[PDB]
Amino acid sequence: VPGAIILDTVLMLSGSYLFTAIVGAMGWGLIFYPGNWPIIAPLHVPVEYNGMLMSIADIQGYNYVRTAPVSAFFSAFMSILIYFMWHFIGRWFSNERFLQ
Amino acid sequence: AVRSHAEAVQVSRTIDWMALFVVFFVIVGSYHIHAMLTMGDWDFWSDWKDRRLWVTVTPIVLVTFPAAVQSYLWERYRLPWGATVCVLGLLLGEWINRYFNFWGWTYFPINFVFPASLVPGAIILDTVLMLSGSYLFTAIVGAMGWGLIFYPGNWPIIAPLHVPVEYNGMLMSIADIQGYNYVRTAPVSAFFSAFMSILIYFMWHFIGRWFSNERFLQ
Amino acid sequence: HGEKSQAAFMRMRTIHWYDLSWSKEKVKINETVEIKGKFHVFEGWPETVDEPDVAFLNVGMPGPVFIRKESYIGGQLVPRSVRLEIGKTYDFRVVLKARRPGDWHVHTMMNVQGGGPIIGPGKWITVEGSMSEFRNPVTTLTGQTVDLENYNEGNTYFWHAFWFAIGVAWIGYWSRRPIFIPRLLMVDAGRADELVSATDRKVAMGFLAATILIVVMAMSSANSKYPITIPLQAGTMRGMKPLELPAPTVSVKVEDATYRVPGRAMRMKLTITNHGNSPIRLGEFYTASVRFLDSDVYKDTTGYPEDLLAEDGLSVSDNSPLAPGETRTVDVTASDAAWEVYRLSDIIYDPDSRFAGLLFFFDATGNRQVVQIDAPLIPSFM
Amino acid sequence: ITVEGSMSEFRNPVTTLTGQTVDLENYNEGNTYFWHAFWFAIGVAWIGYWS
Amino acid sequence: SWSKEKVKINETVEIKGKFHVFEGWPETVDEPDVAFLNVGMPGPVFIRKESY
Amino acid sequence: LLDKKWLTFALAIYTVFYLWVRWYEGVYGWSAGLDSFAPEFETYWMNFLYTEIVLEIVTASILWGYLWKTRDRNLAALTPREELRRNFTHLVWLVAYAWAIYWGASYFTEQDGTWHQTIVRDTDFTPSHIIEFYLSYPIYIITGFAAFIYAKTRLPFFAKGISLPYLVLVVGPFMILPNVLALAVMGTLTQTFYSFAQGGLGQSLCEAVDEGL
Amino acid sequence: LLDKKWLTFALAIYTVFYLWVRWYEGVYGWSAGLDSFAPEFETYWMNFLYTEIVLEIVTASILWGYLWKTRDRNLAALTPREELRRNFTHLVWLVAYAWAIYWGASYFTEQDGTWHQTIVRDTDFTPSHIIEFYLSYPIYIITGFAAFIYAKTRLPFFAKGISLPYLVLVVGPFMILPNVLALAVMGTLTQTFYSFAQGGLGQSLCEAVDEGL
Ligand code: CUA
Ligand SMILES: [Cu+2]
Ligand SMILES: [Cu+2]
Ligand SMILES: [Zn+2]
Ligand SMILES: [Zn+2]
Ligand SMILES: [Zn+2]
Ligand SMILES: [Zn+2]
Repeated sequence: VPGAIILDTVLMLSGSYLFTAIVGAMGWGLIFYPGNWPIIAPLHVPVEYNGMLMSIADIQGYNYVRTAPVSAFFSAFMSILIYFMWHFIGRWFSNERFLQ
Repeated sequence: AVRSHAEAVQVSRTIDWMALFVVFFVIVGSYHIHAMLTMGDWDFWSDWKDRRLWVTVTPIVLVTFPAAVQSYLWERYRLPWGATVCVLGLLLGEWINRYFNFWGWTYFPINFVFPASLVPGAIILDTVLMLSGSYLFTAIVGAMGWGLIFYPGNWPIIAPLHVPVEYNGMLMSIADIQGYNYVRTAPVSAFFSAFMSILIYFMWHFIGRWFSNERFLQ
Repeated sequence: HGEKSQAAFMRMRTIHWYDLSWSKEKVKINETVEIKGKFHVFEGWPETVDEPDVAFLNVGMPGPVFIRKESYIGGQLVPRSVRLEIGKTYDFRVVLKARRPGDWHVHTMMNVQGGGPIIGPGKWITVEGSMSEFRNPVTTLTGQTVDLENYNEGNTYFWHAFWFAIGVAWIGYWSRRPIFIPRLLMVDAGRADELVSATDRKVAMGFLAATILIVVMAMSSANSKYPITIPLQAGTMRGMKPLELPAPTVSVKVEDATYRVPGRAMRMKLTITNHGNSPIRLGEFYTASVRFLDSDVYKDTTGYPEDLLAEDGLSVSDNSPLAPGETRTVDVTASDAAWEVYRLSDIIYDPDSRFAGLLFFFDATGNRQVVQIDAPLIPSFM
Repeated sequence: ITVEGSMSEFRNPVTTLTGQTVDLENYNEGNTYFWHAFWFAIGVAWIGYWS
Repeated sequence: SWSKEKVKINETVEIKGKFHVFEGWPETVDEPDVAFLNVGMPGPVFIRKESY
Repeated sequence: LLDKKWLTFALAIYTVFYLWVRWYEGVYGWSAGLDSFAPEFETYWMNFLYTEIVLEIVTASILWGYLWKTRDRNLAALTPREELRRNFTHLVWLVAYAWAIYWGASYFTEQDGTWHQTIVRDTDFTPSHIIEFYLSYPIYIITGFAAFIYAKTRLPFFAKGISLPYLVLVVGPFMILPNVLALAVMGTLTQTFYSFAQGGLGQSLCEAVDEGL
Repeated sequence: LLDKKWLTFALAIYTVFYLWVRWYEGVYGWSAGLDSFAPEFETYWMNFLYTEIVLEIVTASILWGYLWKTRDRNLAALTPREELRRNFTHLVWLVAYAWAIYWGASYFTEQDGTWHQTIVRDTDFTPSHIIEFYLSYPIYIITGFAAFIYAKTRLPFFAKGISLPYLVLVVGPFMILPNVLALAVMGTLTQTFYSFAQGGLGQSLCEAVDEGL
């Protein structure tokens, strides 16, 4: 949600799509991890599990059997080209033609 | 304004100079960023100027801007120095860097970090487009030339670096020894690169149609 | 410079450098300094660093403040990249000629293929003299003896200036005339084509033919002088001779190993057990270029970089001679500012809290045994 | 292999290097929920305001 | 070794030998993890009946 | 009268500043700028960063702020005599942009190129990064916008619009980032050329071609 | 009169059906649905498949067949009064589509997602595959078509045409397949919206905005 709010509001104030694509997508990218941090953090407490350091989260995946903010910046920088490319993709899905 | 058709000559002139400056350094800047970004580089080192990779990628990756500003300066001004102005931009931009930084800043010999010579090609492109004013023609024989001429174009500079040396029991060319000493941290290749430059010239002729675009927005 | 910021566990569990020696600490321009040593590629190489199938024996310095005259892994000269094999120990030898006056922190580093410069310990070496004194002479198989500092310099310049000049000449020819606003408008309303005409198109093909001509002339002139030329010599050298090490006589077992956060020390509980036949003591724990010694037992003389040598950094709960056949458990503590200064303490940010090092044991008559340990290293905060 | 009993009996206790002993079955569950609801509500609040 | 120098149609010739993969295999040639023991000739002038 | 050496400022302002910079790193490249974990880095190089970011937000706010408010309201009727003077000053802005780009995209860029080859990076904040990314680029971007705004606010043709190639030229940099397109300039010239020739078509420019020149 | 709870059918018809399904697998997910080479799979799960495919071809032929023949021939002159009633029923078809898609594309899809994590597949025909691919998808595609056809055959604006976005919306799913774009809906709403406002422009819709509302 946090991100989508940033996107929605940034486009609303100063109704320029180009503006949203740059700082709007910027925000969407950046905010994401800090946006999850309150949920995630408790899962990263260190445990010595049978002689090995592991975070709770690790132990969880280990137990329940299935079968570094440069990362943030990257993702923001990238979202821009994606917001952008998809702004135009959306022009097409808005298209109102008829055929024959 | 303006007073006389003689002062009007003076404005168009002092415009020409100013505009030339803009066009030239804006090319130097963006064209250099392009060389850089699309090649963690062969151009930096004498011992990366090889017969396969250097000979191949360099002409190909570099036709682009020439092709694009060629599609503008000739189409809209009949100014047939599109290709060579680009080339000169990159060259000046690099030399200034290689001298004051690659040598001045950190101390690499110039005979080691010199850039590749580019002008012959650009001349071929500029002239082939000028005579017989067909872009399609330039894309085929012009890019052809641009690609082929590249290696022979550098051979006078490069050749001395290729004399053989038995360095501590191992055959190494001078250039090798250079790259070994100064511590950092096969004409089918030409043909390929020509045959490639054609599609690239071609694709970038149309890309340049778009950068020539004159619209307004809202 | 460049280690420190790289992940502390990569530094621990990648290549171990030991028996390092530097022939000189202070050196005059044109003089030689020789770096020697051994390195082990750790058996537990991380994931994530491509195996050293194509590695390069480099030198860590601020550009060519020295030049590399020679380099050797095993007996062999190594100017290409070389294939090193996980688990094996090698001896290297780098030979540097001094080129720029100053104070240089010179490291020995490995360059690996897929992700990573693997930077060994750095020692400060001082070059006195003038850069204007430096010569890099080299004799070719072609008779001539040249100086690589300046060889082919002027040639390089000429051809560049010449071609650059021609570039200018061509734009210069067109820019005698007015360039933009008149030519733009002529194209607009009505046709262009008054803008160009032979003698313009004579000049055009003058340049065009002259260019092709000069290139081919110049090329087979360059072929005329320098008729003997080879291609760039390249390609990974396989078959690197590894060192034949005697099987160690001590074997150790790491039961828990902890570090205090924050702190300057790592504890580990080892069960040292002395097979082979002479009373053995522990003298050194090498971890990530950082050397922790028990001065009760061993003293470095090789002048290992002062910031990486912890003179009595290593304490053993009981470091009396360990009789042959006997086996004991012992609490060991490696402790020194270097642990915080070289940021091994930053292992707490690493996604793999496991360390790795070398222990060096010494018997009564001073001959040594090298065992390697690795294990998880677990933080303790409270 | 046959398991007899009630799933409600299951415990997965783990002691951290941080002092606390938690049950992995339910650890951090309420937290997860809160933050998702809170943000979810705010998303609704925004469309709500316009609607 | 070659069992024969001159052979009639439908007859057998048998090539044998040893080969060594050089320890210093070049870079640039993928290690022979997937190698195929072939025969050099201008097509099926012989057919490969067996190979070992 | 006409077009002044207010231009000489535009060329020397970067030249002096960036030559002071090249000196400044020149002496602290070695000394402080090698080991980032030394306290002489947090003063000679890190403080340098925080200073510039702040200075850039400020001067960007002041410079754009300035011109947008001194936007010519009564544009509808002002002489061809000034629609030239202004057209010329606009062209000074572009010369400042191009010059500012030269420093950013060619100079400090391929410089960082050399720096990488000579020392293994201790931070994403090497000297050359403090200068290339967070000084050099903001500067030519700020120059970029200024020019754009000057034209939109000072010249008809450009007002009532937002030129595509110009917008693209100016915001283009915001979609250029590294590891691990600025030719719009043409479009925007062919425009500024037409902008020069409204009354200034005359000519020359079609009259004094059919004669002297 | 106007728009009925013929809609309540549309919402509950899937809800009940798919909630019966979720029960049905819920009990036979474990029991029969684990080992596919057991004969209880060829009865509780395989027979289920053949049953549905047949039922789908049939109902599809009947449902589309029905509507295409009851296509309003004399469309040329029928009241705005019903051009609304019909427009509304059309909107019910779209609610039915969207609901049908929810179940297919969100529900049963990410369910199959969980199923893969918990058992290694014995067939390309797991329970959740029988349900996700060959029950869930055909259903929302059939609903899709229905709506499209209803609109084409029942409402002017849509007749004499074939809407692009609508065609794209409905057949789009035929170019969505896994290992180892439905936004068209917008276009097609902005259409159905115009379709609502022919007589129903009035307004409101421009009159009773300029007043109360
Ligand atoms: Cu680099 Cu010490
Ligand atoms: Cu080792
Ligand atoms: Cu052999
Ligand atoms: Zn006159
Ligand atoms: Zn000493
Ligand atoms: Zn960089
Ligand atoms: Zn599946």
